[PDB]
Parts: sequence; C-alpha cells; structure tokens
Amino acid sequence: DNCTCPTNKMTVCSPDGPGGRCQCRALGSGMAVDCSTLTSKCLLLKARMSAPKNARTLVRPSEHALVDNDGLYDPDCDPEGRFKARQCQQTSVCWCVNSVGVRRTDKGDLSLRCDELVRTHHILIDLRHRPTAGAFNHSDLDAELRRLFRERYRLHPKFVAAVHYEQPTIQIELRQQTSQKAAGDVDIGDAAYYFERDIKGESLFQGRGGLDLRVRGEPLQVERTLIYYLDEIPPKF
Amino acid sequence: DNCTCPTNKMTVCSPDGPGGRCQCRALGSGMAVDCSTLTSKCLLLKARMSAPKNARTLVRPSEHALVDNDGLYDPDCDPEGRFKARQCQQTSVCWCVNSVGVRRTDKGDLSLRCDELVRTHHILIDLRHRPTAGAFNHSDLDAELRRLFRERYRLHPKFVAAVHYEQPTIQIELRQQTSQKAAGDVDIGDAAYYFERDIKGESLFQGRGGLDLRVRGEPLQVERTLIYYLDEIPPKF
Ligand SMILES: *[C@@H]1O[C@H](CO[C@@H]2O[C@@H](C)[C@@H](O)[C@@H](O)[C@@H]2O)[C@@H](O[C@@H]2O[C@H](CO)[C@@H](O)[C@H](O)[C@H]2NC(C)=O)[C@H](O)[C@H]1NC(C)=O
Ligand SMILES: *[C@@H]1O[C@H](CO)[C@@H](O)[C@H](O)[C@H]1NC(C)=O
Repeated sequence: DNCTCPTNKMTVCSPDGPGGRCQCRALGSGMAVDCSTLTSKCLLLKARMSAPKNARTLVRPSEHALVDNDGLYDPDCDPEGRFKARQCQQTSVCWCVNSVGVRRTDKGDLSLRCDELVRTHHILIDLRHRPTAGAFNHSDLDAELRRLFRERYRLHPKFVAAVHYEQPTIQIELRQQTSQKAAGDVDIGDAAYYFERDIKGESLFQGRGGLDLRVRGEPLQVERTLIYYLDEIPPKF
Repeated sequence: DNCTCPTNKMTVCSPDGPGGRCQCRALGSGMAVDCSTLTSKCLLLKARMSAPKNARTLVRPSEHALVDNDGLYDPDCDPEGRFKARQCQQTSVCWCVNSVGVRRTDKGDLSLRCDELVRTHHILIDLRHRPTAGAFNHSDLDAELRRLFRERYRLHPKFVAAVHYEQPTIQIELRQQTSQKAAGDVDIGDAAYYFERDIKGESLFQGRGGLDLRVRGEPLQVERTLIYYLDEIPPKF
C-alpha cells in the first residue's frame, strides 16, 4: 500500500481514509503530519517520550528513575507544533523555553508567566569526527553539507550561514531571523534537530538509520556532537 | 595490526613493549585498559569528550548561548575507572552522580560534598524496533538478547533480570545490586553503554565490526532507544 510518512517514521499510518486514503498521525500526540516536510521538534520530542497506553507485559520506568540527557522531557506543544513558551513537570515545577525548547530562565512555581516564545535565530553545530586519512577539503565539505541541509532537511541555502573545518572538527553555523523567514519555510531549529538525530544514529527518516555521510565517496563518522543556541533575547538567569 | 584492543577502540595501541608487546592506553585519560573485557563508562566518556580547543579556523559560542550537551561532559574517574562521586564543570558548577555518571542531585558550588558513589542497581532499556509485517517469536527474541549480553558484552546471565516484548517495543531489564557484584564481574552500566553505542552505529569494538541484530535470521532494526537508571538511594532533588 506504500502508506508511509517518509519524513517522519515516528508516526502511525493506515489506509483508512475515504477511498482508502493513507491517513497518518504523530505518535504520542495524535497531531497531524506533513509527510513531505520536516515535522516540528516539539512533536518529535513528544513522540520520543510517548508511553503505550496499555503496558501489558511491558514494565514502566520508575518515578525515581533518571535518564542520561537531563534536558530531555515530554513537552506541551501549541496547535502549530511550536513549543509552548512555558513548560512544566512534576505537577508544579515550571520554567520558560525558547523556540528550540531549552530552559532559558530560572525555575519557579505555577505563578511563572512567559511573555512570548523567544525565537532562536542562530545555531552552532560542532562535530568531532574520528580521525581519518580523508582530510576532505573545506570546499567539498560545504558542498555536500549545504546539499544535505537543502535536499534532506529542506532548509533554504541563506539560512546556512557558514561552514568551518579544522580537523577533526566540522562546524555549521545557521542563521534565520524572524524577519527572513517566510511562512512555510523550514525553520532552522527543526532542520538542526533532524541533523542532531541523524548524527547520533536515531534518524527520523523512513528507511534511514543514521547519517550516511560520504564526501567524495569516503565515509565520515562523527564521535562527539555539541550544539549551541543563540536567540533574540539573552537568557534571564 | 596484530596490536589491537578488541573491546575498546577508543585507545591507542602500539607494538612497542618488551619484545613487541602490544601496549595500549585509553584516549582522553591515559589510563590502562583490559582489552579482554568491557572498559569503564567513565573512561569511555573521557575518551569521547576530549577537547582539542583550537580556534584558528573555528568560532566559539557566544557568552549568552545555551547548549544541548545530551548530558555529556568530560568526567573525573578514580584509579579503578569508576566515576568520582562528585563532578564539576565550568570550574564552579558541581553535583553528585551515581555509578553510571548521571546527575542525582541539584547543582551546587565548589563547597558541595558527596558522601559516596550511590550504586545504580537497576537499568531498563526500552527499544522500539522498526515495524515488520509479523512479530518476532518471543522465545527467539529473548534467547538472542540473552546471548547478546552473554557473549558480546560479556555480562553474566544472572544480571539479566527480564526481557519483555509487546510489538514494537522490546525491553531489557538488568539488575545488579552492590551485594551481587563480585570483583571481575562486568557491570550492568557498562554493558548498557556498549549496547547503546552499538545500536547507534558507534560500536566500541575493534574487530567485531558492528551490531547486526538477527532473530531467526530476520534483521532487527531499532528505531528508538531509551535507558532508565534506578539507584539504591532515591535521588535528592
Ligand atoms: C517461535 O519459534 C519457536 C521455535 O520453533 C521453530 O519455529 C517453529 C515455527 C517451527 O518452524 C519449529 O520447527 C522451529 O524449531 C516455536 O516453538 C515451537 O512451537 C511449536 C508450535 O507450538 C511446537 O510444536 C514446537 O515444539 C516448538 N519448536 C521447537 C522445536 O522448539 C514458537 O512457538 C514460535 N512462536 C511463534 C510466535 O510462532
Ligand atoms: C579536494 O580534494 C579532492 C580529492 O579527490 C579533489 O578531487 C578536489 O578537486 C579538491 N578540491 C579543492 C578545492 O582542493
């Protein structure tokens, strides 16, 4: 039936529409999905944290259990798929987040109010690949990288601000102001999240398990990944 | 090379000992390694987060920037390769960690004291596999996961507490309290770390290739992984 969501396999899809139309929904949220573009980072985080409703013979994580990524959580998303500017956990604990969903203010109680969703317009991606004889020249790197950020992540070439290379560290700087973003353009935060997941081996694409990055045909593997976010307003700590 | 470190490729090994003995050392720490058994998660983190700190062609994050670290950092390890109970970053931020290195207290200053290394005695590995037409035989899947932990990660069978399956979710439940671990046992936290690295396409082995999971010969592809750690003393947030 080929009923699939190529740009998001973290979904459920079934040919049960009128005429058998393939209908799909975001796992963990029941939100709608565009199977021909990037799904917003907030819905993807909800999908990753989704619990089955009936555990059956599965067990559930203890309330006191912890996870490696201490910034990882199940988020609340608005109808357009953006993070709600105020996020909460443990019933009362509450804080504000930016457009990428990173805590930006001191934590408080339910009385906290976040004026707006501060937009992250600048993203630094620092990759440390394992040493290899292929010191692919910067030119060939920018070429496949911008190609990927345009043809895989569907981000527009101006929003790729710059790429750097000093072995064994590759660096991609992304810039997208609200003034430069036409509606229906892919946001840099979503393409950056798809990139982070492709690097770390949990690709969100259909049939792809990770980033099969090949410059001039030689595979390149990344050891360490560090991503920094710069938004319109400085964090208020 | 005859001189390799099969259980840990995050090493440099040279045939420069007496007579040509393969002498190996861990990247990022200089520590000795046992290439017949799994290396400590603390030392492997030191190998993964070693920082060149070069800025000739590279740019540094803005002072106001926030970071998605995945909770990763370069940690302090004791002579036995265990995490030191106390961990610091940015020189002044400091906290306690458990035996798997996860933060189990609120961040403090350089005055913070951690009494002991709290044992992580329970681990839950929740995999979500890429859907297939039919479910795997629960007995065959259970047997393959058990021999995987017995042979590849060299974990004793008694430390695998349970294996759950409810398509498409697989769950592996490891248990190893302080009283149940004799010296020379592989630790469940290390077996879990090697498993997670294998699944994400970053196998730690030097000559076993990679993880190609096969139940009854059918490929098993993990789309999502999540790991939960439970300590013998509840976290003090
Ligand atoms: C999963 O497989 C096991 C292993 O049996 C194999 O697969 C069977 C389909 C068949 O081809 C056997 O010859 C293979 O050895 C299944 O265990 C068997 O169960 C059958 C049916 O009840 C029983 O007659 C046999 O004694 C078992 N086979 C042996 C030799 O262990 C199991 O039932 C399969 N589960 C599912 C979900 O189908
Ligand atoms: C980079 O190196 C490759 C090696 O195959 C070569 O083909 C290419 O022309 C080089 N380009 C530059 C700009 O150095």
